[PDB]
Amino acid sequence: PLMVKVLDAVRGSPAINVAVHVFRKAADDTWEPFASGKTSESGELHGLTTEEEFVEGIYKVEIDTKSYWKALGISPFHEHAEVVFTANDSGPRRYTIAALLSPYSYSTTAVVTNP
Amino acid sequence: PLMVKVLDAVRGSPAINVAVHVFRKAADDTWEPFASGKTSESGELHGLTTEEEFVEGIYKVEIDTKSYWKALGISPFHEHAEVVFTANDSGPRRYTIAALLSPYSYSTTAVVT
Amino acid sequence: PLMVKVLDAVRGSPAINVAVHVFRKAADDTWEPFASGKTSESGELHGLTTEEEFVEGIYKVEIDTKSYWKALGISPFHEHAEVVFTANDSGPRRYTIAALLSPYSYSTTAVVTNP
Amino acid sequence: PLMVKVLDAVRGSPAINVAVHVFRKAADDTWEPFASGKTSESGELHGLTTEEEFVEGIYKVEIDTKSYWKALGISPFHEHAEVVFTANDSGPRRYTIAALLSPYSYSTTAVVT
Ligand SMILES: Nc1cc(Cl)cc(Cl)c1
Repeated sequence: PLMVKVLDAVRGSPAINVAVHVFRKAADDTWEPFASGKTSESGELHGLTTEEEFVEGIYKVEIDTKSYWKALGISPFHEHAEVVFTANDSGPRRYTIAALLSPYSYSTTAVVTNP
Repeated sequence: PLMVKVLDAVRGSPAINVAVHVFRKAADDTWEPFASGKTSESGELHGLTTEEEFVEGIYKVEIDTKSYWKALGISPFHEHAEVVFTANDSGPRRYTIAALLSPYSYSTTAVVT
Repeated sequence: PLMVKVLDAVRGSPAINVAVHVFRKAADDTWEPFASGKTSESGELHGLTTEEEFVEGIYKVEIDTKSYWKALGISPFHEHAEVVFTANDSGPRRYTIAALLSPYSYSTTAVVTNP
Repeated sequence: PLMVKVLDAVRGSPAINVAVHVFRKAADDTWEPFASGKTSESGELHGLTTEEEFVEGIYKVEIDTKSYWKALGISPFHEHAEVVFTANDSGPRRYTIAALLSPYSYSTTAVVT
């Protein structure tokens, strides 16, 4: 139900080995760690959760873009790219969170499908 | 030293009356809110800080995109758009944070001079 | 070797049934029709060419974004989204041309892989 | 009535000295070039046309992105970025064509007032 895809707009390639941390907001308001992983050679990260665990809630996906650029010798603008959204408010959906990275810019898009 | 500009990709216009909150990261790793405003008729927000107060640090700019889309009667995906950056790491700079908004996508860019 | 993917940034979905026309620039400078098709239910168009036909050259991918919006009742800004690029200049590559559509904006990205 | 603004997503700056050519579609479906310029130190190009000459029609704005990246020593994907639009269909408007450039990606947006 949740996939993250990261692309590099400088090289026109997948952004490989990008760390991603996902959090869910608890009923106390705090950000509870929910899942993490790193992007594969295709720039994708699958397997973060399951339909049953991925309940309604407010989720945050934090993509460690700074470390990605630093490893390429670049000092980028952003510390990270953070995507915050309410999920499954009108029933279960599949979410693809895509990010397109440049040193001084990022774009993010959600593709939401009803399986 | 800090300006925010917001555009609406649906209407082809400045995004007017968008709330923007700015925070500085505190020593305890919490976000200390210290400036806010809303975008003008040109989609711009000026006057958030001054040269003397805008010292090196990590800053967060939160743009209340959800409220903007709700006011237009359009279903949005994100809660907000957040920009987090280390400022002034090599000297004081002028920063323009530009955001281009769609209901299920946004982009943000920094123009640093 | 050539795939086109189109997404709708208003609904967070694939842009389905989008017409795409591909042209190649001839040695006379004119744009020669090369391939066409329409995006599937996943927003993707595959099967446009083959490794052997997709020689070095300058290609244009024209995505009929206006008709897509018009069918949704919208009068968009752009007539189309046109992506023009030199292909295979340093040997055969696979190209994914992605476009992200809004009524008054579009983004386009190339992912280029070496198989 | 027509301004072009170009930003560089790699450097976090205006894209300076970028060539821009504007064309109007002719009755024979050919593109008739009629204005050009290059972006200023602020990434902007003003003064392309006037209210009287900018009549309804289909216009193309071609931004020479390839030359810009070559001048920076960066390998680019696209030949150029092209924006094609019908102008003034509902009255005269002011158009700002904004482009945000990366070597393998670009976005373009219209701000129409
Ligand atoms: N001014 C501006 C233009 C585009 Cl096309 C994208 C972004 Cl983030 C800003």
